[PDB]
Amino acid sequence: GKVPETHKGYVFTSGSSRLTLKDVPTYKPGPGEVLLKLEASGVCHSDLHILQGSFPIPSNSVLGHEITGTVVAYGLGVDPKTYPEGQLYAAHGPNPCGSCRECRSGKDNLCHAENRTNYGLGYPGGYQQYTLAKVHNLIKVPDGVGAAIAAVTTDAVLTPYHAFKKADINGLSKILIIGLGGLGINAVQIAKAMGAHVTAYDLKESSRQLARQFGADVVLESLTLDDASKEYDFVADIVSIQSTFDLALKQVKSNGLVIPLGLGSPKLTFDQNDLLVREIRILGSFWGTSLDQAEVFDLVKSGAFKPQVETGKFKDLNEILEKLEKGQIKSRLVLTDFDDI
Amino acid sequence: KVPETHKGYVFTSGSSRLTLKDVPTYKPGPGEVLLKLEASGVCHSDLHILQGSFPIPSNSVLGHEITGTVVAYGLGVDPKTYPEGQLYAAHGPNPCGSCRECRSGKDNLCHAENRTNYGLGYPGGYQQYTLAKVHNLIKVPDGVGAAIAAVTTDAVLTPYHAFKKADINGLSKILIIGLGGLGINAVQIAKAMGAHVTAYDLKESSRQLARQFGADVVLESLTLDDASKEYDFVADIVSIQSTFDLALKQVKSNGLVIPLGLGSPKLTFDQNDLLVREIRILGSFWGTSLDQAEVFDLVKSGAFKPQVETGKFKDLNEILEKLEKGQIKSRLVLTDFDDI
Amino acid sequence: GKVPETHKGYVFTSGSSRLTLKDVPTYKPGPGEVLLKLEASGVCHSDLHILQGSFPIPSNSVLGHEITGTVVAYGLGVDPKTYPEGQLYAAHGPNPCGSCRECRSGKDNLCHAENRTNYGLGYPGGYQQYTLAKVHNLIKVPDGVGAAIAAVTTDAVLTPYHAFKKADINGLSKILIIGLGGLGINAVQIAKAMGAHVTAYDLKESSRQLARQFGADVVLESLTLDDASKEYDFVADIVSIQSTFDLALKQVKSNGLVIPLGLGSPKLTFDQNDLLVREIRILGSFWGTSLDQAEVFDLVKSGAFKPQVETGKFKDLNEILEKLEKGQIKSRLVLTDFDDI
Amino acid sequence: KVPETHKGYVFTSGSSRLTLKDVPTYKPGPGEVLLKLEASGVCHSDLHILQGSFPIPSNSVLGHEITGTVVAYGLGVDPKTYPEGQLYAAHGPNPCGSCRECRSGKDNLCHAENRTNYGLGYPGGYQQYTLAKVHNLIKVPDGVGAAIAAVTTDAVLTPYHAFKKADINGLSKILIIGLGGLGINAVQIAKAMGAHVTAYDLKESSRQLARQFGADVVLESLTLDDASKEYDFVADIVSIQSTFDLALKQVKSNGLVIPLGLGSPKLTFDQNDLLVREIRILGSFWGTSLDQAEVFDLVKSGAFKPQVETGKFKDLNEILEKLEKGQIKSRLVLTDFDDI
Ligand SMILES: NC(=O)c1ccc[n+]([C@@H]2O[C@H](COP(=O)([O-])OP(=O)(O)OC[C@H]3O[C@@H](n4cnc5c(N)ncnc54)[C@H](O)[C@@H]3O)[C@@H](O)[C@H]2O)c1
Ligand SMILES: NC(=O)c1ccc[n+]([C@@H]2O[C@H](COP(=O)([O-])OP(=O)(O)OC[C@H]3O[C@@H](n4cnc5c(N)ncnc54)[C@H](O)[C@@H]3O)[C@@H](O)[C@H]2O)c1
Ligand SMILES: NC(=O)c1ccc[n+]([C@@H]2O[C@H](COP(=O)([O-])OP(=O)(O)OC[C@H]3O[C@@H](n4cnc5c(N)ncnc54)[C@H](O)[C@@H]3O)[C@@H](O)[C@H]2O)c1
Ligand SMILES: NC(=O)c1ccc[n+]([C@@H]2O[C@H](COP(=O)([O-])OP(=O)(O)OC[C@H]3O[C@@H](n4cnc5c(N)ncnc54)[C@H](O)[C@@H]3O)[C@@H](O)[C@H]2O)c1
Ligand SMILES: [Zn+2]
Ligand SMILES: [Zn+2]
Ligand SMILES: [Zn+2]
Ligand SMILES: [Zn+2]
Ligand SMILES: [Zn+2]
Ligand SMILES: [Zn+2]
Ligand SMILES: [Zn+2]
Ligand SMILES: [Zn+2]
Repeated sequence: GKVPETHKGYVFTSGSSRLTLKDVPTYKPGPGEVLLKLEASGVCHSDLHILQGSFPIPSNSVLGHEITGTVVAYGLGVDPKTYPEGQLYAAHGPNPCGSCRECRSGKDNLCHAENRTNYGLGYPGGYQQYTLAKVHNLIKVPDGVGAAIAAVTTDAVLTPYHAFKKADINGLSKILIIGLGGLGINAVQIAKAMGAHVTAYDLKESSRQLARQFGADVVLESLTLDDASKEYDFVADIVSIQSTFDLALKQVKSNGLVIPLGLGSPKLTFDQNDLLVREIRILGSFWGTSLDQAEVFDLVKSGAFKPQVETGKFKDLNEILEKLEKGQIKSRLVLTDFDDI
Repeated sequence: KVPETHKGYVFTSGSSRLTLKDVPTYKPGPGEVLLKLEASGVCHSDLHILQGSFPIPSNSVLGHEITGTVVAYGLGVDPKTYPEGQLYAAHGPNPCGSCRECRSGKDNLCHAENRTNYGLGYPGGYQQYTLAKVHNLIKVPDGVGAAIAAVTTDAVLTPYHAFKKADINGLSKILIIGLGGLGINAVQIAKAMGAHVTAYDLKESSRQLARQFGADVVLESLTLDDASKEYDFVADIVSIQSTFDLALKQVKSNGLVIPLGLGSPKLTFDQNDLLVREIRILGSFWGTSLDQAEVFDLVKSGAFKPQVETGKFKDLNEILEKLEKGQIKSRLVLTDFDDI
Repeated sequence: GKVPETHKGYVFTSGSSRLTLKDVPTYKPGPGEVLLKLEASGVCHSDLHILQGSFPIPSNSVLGHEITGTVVAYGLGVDPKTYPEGQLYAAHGPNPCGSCRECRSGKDNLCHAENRTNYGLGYPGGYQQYTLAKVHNLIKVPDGVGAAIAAVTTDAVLTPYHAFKKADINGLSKILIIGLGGLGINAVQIAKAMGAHVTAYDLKESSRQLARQFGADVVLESLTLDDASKEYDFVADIVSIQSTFDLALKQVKSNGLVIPLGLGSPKLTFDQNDLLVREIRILGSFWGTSLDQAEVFDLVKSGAFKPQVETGKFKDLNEILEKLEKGQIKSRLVLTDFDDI
Repeated sequence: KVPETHKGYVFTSGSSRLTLKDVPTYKPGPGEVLLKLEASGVCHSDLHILQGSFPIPSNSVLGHEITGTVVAYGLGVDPKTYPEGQLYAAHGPNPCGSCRECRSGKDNLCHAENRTNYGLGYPGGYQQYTLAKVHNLIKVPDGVGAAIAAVTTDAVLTPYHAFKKADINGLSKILIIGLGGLGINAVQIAKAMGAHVTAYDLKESSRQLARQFGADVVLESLTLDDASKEYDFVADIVSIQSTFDLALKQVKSNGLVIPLGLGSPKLTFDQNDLLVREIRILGSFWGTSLDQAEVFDLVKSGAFKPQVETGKFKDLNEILEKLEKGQIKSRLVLTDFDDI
């Protein structure tokens, strides 16, 4: 059908707690690009850190970085035959240039080439009715994967997956996972699938119930900095606020590994005496690469990864974001029904 | 003959000053030997012990850069194998030799309940005699003097361990912050592994020393306003917040930072930035006994030329003050354990 | 009780297919050593390669390198209190010096210091009533581990375990195991425990039945060099004769890993064109380290590793070796009842 | 103007000789560009193709060290971005850019059914014009001439890929067997990464060339009777049995051997010895596009000085014979694609 000249888009402005729905000129696809009519857009906590200030990005942007849609317009170099009408596609969040040094080494999650940015961090995001995508950054969603699970596997599944491959854990590893939410429950599933013994914490009774439901060999209901160390091979702190980071660096093994996978706090402090004497390793992990994306989609098709999404109204995004901050969402949430504006 | 008490320096918990007393000459247990101290290197970690940022139990002797001569044998030790008059160096961490960490090869990380590191509990080097588990001694190659050998076990060994953790070669570009006793050896080690070396210290003679030893670039200034030069590796051998902040701005994306120093007991980083750029922060502590062997090779061969000066045993307290005030050229080491 | 002045020992002589039982002066323990009265000695195929020539060692030696016994005499430096009467100990096969560069780096499986050799490869082995052991190379057998399983975990379990840690496989890896025998069935168990998808081959119906019984997700009954490649992450060839090596290098993944874990053939040929273009990796693996030994004994106590041994008569060693060459032994076999000479 | 046929060298399956014919000037497809060849390096792998030990489909053009100038644009390619008159180098493996292996970064290992490596099927360099997927072109830095640039994509790139697989630094001690076109660059690369380098070739001028370029030790003789000198790493860039046997005797315990050459299509090792000593044998093929970028940097900066001579296009068959008889000093590269 006909692509419109203007669509509705949630615009962020540096200084406002809420997103403003506005009228955006629908983008015309550049060379090597297409226009996606959004089918499902995942809501992510990082967007609350943006709206709150703790992760600053350019103003006057459309947020949203968990993107799934169909191609409805084609730029130069894209042959319409290559990308058929009706086919569901998922976008590679980081939106890599695909030809720079970070990209060509793998590590295209870390692209910082100057003619693009990460989705929902400047480049027009998922909280709108249409957005651009470079063809190189689109993956065909395998039949049987719903649009909503497909959206959230680009970040809620992808990110802990990339981090856990960093962790090089296996059936003899014993790992700890702090914070069990959108990423967290996927984190449990993928650690369990890699084979590791898993223990999981999260304040929400619902989220611990999901983790016990998902194979977490131990779902703890408490965790104080006087519960002596169980010397895990690997701690994934997926909230990463000073409270949980302190807990993690006490609970990890000598010469162990801690990944602060969350953006709970823009600064973070560690005991240096201990870090040094026990040769602790803290590793940054950011999103995941496009190879990682191909792999996780394979595993979601295989039923190994079974993401836990819920649908919601596009028009309700702001309200939905409110309930995310108060933590009244079971696992992740995804906007659908974009034509209800 | 072996006296029954000897003179030692005891850190008591609560004094910024070690006090010199008579301390009992311990009996060499099984597999142990009693050494008369020949050179005891002076490490800044000892100012951290005294000033209280690093806690060791009290009633303790604090030196941990140890070289000496066998002078009494415990049950199990063949004097043919470990002759009197032979200069040995001690392995500072003092591993047990048998636990999971020791058999891993990570024996710098031994926490076997049988022993503790030298000078963090176990009778360290700031005395006339100490004990050594002879699995933890290494024969000082002829040509290597006691002073340089004593510095080799820490001021060389520790940066050498760290820089092999860092996996750098002739193609790497790195930055070293801090050019004292560890730092100048760190310049030497990184150059021997091939890395292009950038170096910064506040002391001008430390900077010139880094120039002397082949540092490709000596920054005379380094502030947070300077643009990042994107090093593969940054070894911050100061490890206060100032230097850590610089290290995390100046390290390349997905790069490595090792805070090798103990300048501050707590450190904080930019979590947005460590996450987004997937930065690696790794602790690195002392060195392994395999590392010890390797570095004594590299010192014998002249690849490493540890920079030392000698002072009197009796002057330890004065020179430790000189070190806190940054007035030691590189590393100082005590000689003449008889003058008292 | 009283240690005797002479005991019975199976001596190998370069040139004879059979071991000769002889009268050996019982060894007097050196400094840091003890004398072990053997409780259980595992029989290993490598001993058939020694007897057959394909793995040459000094003549006039006692073979046997899977050793379990009790301490009955103490050398200088060993305090009798430290090593109590009646306690079962297992020996570290490679018999490392424990202070050289190979030893101090881990890798003490690769000790080649000049004042010792591997058990059953020069240094007096397990096919006798008593043998020496350095205290550093003895591990207390945890209560509940029988002497026979304890013997075979020093090599039948240890060796594939060390190799598979080399392989860095996890719940997402898919690996292939050729040859399912003494090592082979332990190999299956430990791959399954590390999490990997496992497919296993062996000519013996009994041994494939054991592998299907032990968790092998696929137990193949055939394998020809025209079964097209299933592109395994990792192939463990535990027979390593040219037949199986060719199979392995075709079946492995691009940039995959092949370990020839067997001594089936002293020479071995590979297609160089393929090895190069697909960046294949062939890795030698030998026995395992003493850290590895501590770990496998932990896991055997934990019931994770459940070795499959059978007892036999010391006096029947030679006959037993005959049935090993014709492959009429289910899994591994261990000599017991040493006082039946 | 772009001709509709050009002159090319076709390997036909069954001849030890490539034959020169007219071959159609292919039309640049989507994302592709048609280049006029400016320099085509001559690789010994081509003698292996001709002599039959390495099989490529027939009716093929065999050059794979490719540099040239854009001269026609296919659908999708902006001439502003890829100007005529600009010297590009091609990435020999010619990856698809999008498959699992390409996104891994292991794009030297691409086996996407869309394409194949240059000169093993895809219209290689032994002709006047070829096609390039412009994701697979790299702009030749000014100062770098076509000849050296064409050699940089293979004779430099391949040992550079291999030696980074080998993880060596200023502390490593290695041996290189084979000092032709790959080998002399391999000496340069290992020296740039810091390794102590030992080198052996049969040709004396190859040995002297290795001396020229800083090889620490040039063996004038190497036989199996020689004692093992226990190298961390051995790169056998001959890879016949003779040289492989030497490599596996001379490599240290738990050490690395890479048989980089294609001297023999099958190789055998001592299984007792590979097992007992836990030897690592690793294949290494071409280089990645990240590797390509890095090496063009290192050549521009003068860290790598690839050793080339130029000959006429028309003489390819004569010089390939000269190469089989070991009579090329290092690497030769074809110029003057107009003289015919
Ligand atoms: N690339 C990355 O590193 C990356 C990618 C995506 C998201 N993130 C960050 O991961 C974090 C979580 O992501 P999400 O979208 O799943 O958030 P979410 O709101 O879906 O899940 C949050 C969970 O955090 C739990 N929690 C909060 N504080 C806790 C505590 N102190 N102890 C135990 N549990 C606690 C809550 O109970 C909730 O179940 C956010 O910071 C998000 O921005 C990082
Ligand atoms: N296992 C380990 O990781 C390990 C082992 C031993 C020592 N250390 C630590 O290494 C650090 C240095 O030890 P040392 O004995 O070499 O000290 P030192 O006294 O010999 O010299 C330290 C150098 O730091 C320089 N410096 C101090 N602050 C600086 C700054 N803000 N910017 C630039 N340079 C600065 C000083 O000028 C001096 O040149 C100490 O914290 C010590 O405890 C760590
Ligand atoms: N450190 C080491 O690398 C190390 C250590 C111990 C043993 N080994 C070697 O491992 C090999 C096996 O050890 P084991 O003691 O378990 O032997 P074993 O006799 O107990 O088991 C042998 C198994 O090999 C199977 N087999 C033989 N040829 C086969 C083939 N072509 N295809 C499929 N299966 C085949 C047999 O059916 C039998 O089940 C021997 O070479 C042994 O010496 C190596
Ligand atoms: N991807 C790869 O791994 C890859 C890529 C390109 C080329 N290659 C292979 O590299 C090998 C060499 O290529 P080149 O172009 O450098 O060859 P070249 O003709 O330039 O020189 C090869 C050198 O080998 C020396 N040599 C031959 N036999 C020797 C021996 N027995 N002992 C010592 N030296 C000997 C010759 O004297 C000559 O100096 C060939 O097999 C080539 O196919 C591999
Ligand atoms: Zn997100
Ligand atoms: Zn990029
Ligand atoms: Zn110190
Ligand atoms: Zn220990
Ligand atoms: Zn065996
Ligand atoms: Zn040893
Ligand atoms: Zn080539
Ligand atoms: Zn590809």
